[PDB]
Amino acid sequence: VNQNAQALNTLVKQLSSNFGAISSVLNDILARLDKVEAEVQIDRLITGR
Amino acid sequence: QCVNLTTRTQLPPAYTNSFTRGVYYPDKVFRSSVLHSTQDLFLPFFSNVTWFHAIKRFDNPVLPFNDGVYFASTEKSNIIRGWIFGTTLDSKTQSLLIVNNATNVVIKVCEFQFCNDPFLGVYHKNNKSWMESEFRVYSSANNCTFEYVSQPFLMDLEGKQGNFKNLREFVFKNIDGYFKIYSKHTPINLVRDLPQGFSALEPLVDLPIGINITRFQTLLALSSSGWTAGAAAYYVGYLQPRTFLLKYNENGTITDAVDCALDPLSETKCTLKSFTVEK
Amino acid sequence: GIYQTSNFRVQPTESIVRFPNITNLCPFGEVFNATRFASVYAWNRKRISNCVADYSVLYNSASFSTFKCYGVSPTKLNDLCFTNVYADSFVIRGDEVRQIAPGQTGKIADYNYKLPDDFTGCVIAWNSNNLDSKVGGNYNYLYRLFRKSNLKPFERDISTEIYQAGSTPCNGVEGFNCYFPLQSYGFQPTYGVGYQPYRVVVLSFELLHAPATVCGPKKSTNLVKNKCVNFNFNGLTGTGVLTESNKKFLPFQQFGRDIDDTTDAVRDPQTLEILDITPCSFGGVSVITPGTNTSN
Ligand SMILES: *[C@@H]1O[C@H](CO)[C@@H](O)[C@H](O)[C@H]1NC(C)=O
Ligand SMILES: *[C@@H]1O[C@H](CO)[C@@H](O)[C@H](O)[C@H]1NC(C)=O
Ligand SMILES: *[C@@H]1O[C@H](CO)[C@@H](O)[C@H](O)[C@H]1NC(C)=O
Ligand SMILES: *[C@@H]1O[C@H](CO)[C@@H](O)[C@H](O)[C@H]1NC(C)=O
Ligand SMILES: *[C@@H]1O[C@H](CO)[C@@H](O)[C@H](O)[C@H]1NC(C)=O
Ligand SMILES: *[C@@H]1O[C@H](CO)[C@@H](O)[C@H](O)[C@H]1NC(C)=O
Ligand SMILES: *[C@@H]1O[C@H](CO)[C@@H](O)[C@H](O)[C@H]1NC(C)=O
Ligand SMILES: *[C@@H]1O[C@H](CO)[C@@H](O)[C@H](O)[C@H]1NC(C)=O
Repeated sequence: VNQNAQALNTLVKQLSSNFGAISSVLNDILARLDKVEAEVQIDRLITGR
Repeated sequence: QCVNLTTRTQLPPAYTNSFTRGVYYPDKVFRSSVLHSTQDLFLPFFSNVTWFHAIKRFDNPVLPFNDGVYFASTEKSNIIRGWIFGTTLDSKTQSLLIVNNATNVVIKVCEFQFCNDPFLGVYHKNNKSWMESEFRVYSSANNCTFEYVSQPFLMDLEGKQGNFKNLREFVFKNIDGYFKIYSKHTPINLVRDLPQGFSALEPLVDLPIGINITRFQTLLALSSSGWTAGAAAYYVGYLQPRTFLLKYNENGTITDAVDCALDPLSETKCTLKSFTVEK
Repeated sequence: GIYQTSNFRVQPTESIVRFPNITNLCPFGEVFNATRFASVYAWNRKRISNCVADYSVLYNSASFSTFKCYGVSPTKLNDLCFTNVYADSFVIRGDEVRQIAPGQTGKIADYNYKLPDDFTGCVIAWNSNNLDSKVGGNYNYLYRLFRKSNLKPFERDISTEIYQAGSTPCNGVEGFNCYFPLQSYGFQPTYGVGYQPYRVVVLSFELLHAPATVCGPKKSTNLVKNKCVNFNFNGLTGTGVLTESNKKFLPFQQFGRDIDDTTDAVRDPQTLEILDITPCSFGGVSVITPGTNTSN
């Protein structure tokens, strides 16, 4: 049981890493930059996740 | 308005061990019943702490400032009244002044032409009065960068209790050009020891200052050579960057901590993110 | 058999835009129209707080020449509340207007003003030949021509020490390989583009550490409960249902992450109520069917 619950927590905390981007919340970066320049940042997050 | 003063019992520093003191909330956001691990400036556990007295005896030298400092002072009648902070303290560089008037503390970020031996002169008078006509702190205030007045708290300024009930703590982080104050007070019935046990340190205020400080000294009430001041003591600890495991409680108070660099056992505690380790 | 398809979700219903209470306008205009602008070495510093700033007037106006925002988009710059705002004001020659960029190289960009790589603010420049050029030369402005060690971002250097170009000791007011740290700008109307003076202002800012105070259009609506809505409490957009919680915040607490990273129960502006957040119900629909050959 510990090993399986160990994976999820390691999986969940990965949702709070810049992965090289300028933030770690999509709603943040979506409401903080225009359309044309957000894709380059969002790309780094997707490949990371 | 400057009068020199050397009516001191010249003594070398005394030392003590800072067991589990100097834990303050790192950030404003809230968490509960979780073990967050963070690294920041703190006071490392179990470190030598400089000791000075105050009553005859008069400890008020000038001590350096760097990467913050943890000032704590047991007190009866809380003779301490203020601090100074600055690089030159001669109306040359911006200087910081925190005068805690019985009425309220006013923050004066103004260049100040201080005295060589400044102190709050509150007149030794022994007729149930302490009338103050000795404003022996500075001489000139050409310009003021900032000004503020706090809540008008009137704290007790008398008493000779057998056990020093009052125990006030502070800490002064000066980073990113913002000044920070975290404080807590607790009645204590022990007599001497820097108390053993644990506590927290809530914030009170943060200031935008943008000034360079490397030196500081406390200020307190007091004639010059002659006074009736009760027993008072204050310890000074120098901060250092470290890493901690902070165990919040369901209430939301920081209940306990573990250092990440003290000894190998504590380092394994830091790695496993647990307060206990099986064999 | 049974097959798993096209997970469903609850749709949201309405919006919530509860911002803090409206105060006055920010006095940036008099900053961007000051009698005099400080020189580059001792660039003037101004702090912005306790005001409401509408960026439409600043942006839509043709009153500026070159405009560029780095960490934000100026289009929706009027919908994020800032903890603080810095108004840094100085005048330089138009030649080095590219040195303002973070991570740039140049005498101004190395010696007397530096920026971090992650400078989140916006930078504005505006030509100022007509008033800042003097028919005899606007030599009021100097600059740190030489510095012993290039300064870190946002540290002003004010010393007038005579430069040491060599290891030989520098002596007197002037000496061997000794030079004044400052050299005066010449600004006359005869100058062409790049040579004429410029009024340049930069507006950095900082995020979320304390409850912000500068905002734009407020349009707070209500605190509807138990409704799938779009909440925008201060610039933290999110969805879910807002409930009352027996949770307690100390007088300096919002933004309860409360497990790992999720903006769980949070207080509100306009008032003081410790709310709670839970995302709307979710699940994955699945279809159980017999063979289509048999029945449908
Ligand atoms: C630190 O305090 C101990 C006593 O606890 C003493 O033996 C030691 O010499 C002190 N070291 C310093 C830094 O003076
Ligand atoms: C604080 O005390 C000093 C010395 O008596 C006095 O000059 C000053 O005006 C006082 N300030 C306030 C806030 O009462
Ligand atoms: C104080 O500083 C200001 C600049 O901030 C300066 O103009 C003034 O001359 C200084 N001294 C006086 C007399 O206020
Ligand atoms: C503060 O002053 C000290 C002593 O003059 C100097 O060494 C140091 O560079 C200064 N630091 C800042 C941040 O100005
Ligand atoms: C924590 O909260 C509970 C319920 O309000 C209360 O009974 C208890 O005394 C609190 N403890 C602390 C540490 O304040
Ligand atoms: C402050 O907010 C309250 C509640 O929304 C409102 O009733 C009051 O009129 C507001 N005052 C100001 C300064 O706008
Ligand atoms: C300065 O004042 C003029 C008055 O015509 C105005 O057009 C201009 O926008 C102002 N500049 C700023 C942004 O302060
Ligand atoms: C239809 O297909 C199923 C298998 O999916 C088979 O068992 C059945 O005999 C077939 N014939 C009918 C009843 O349509």
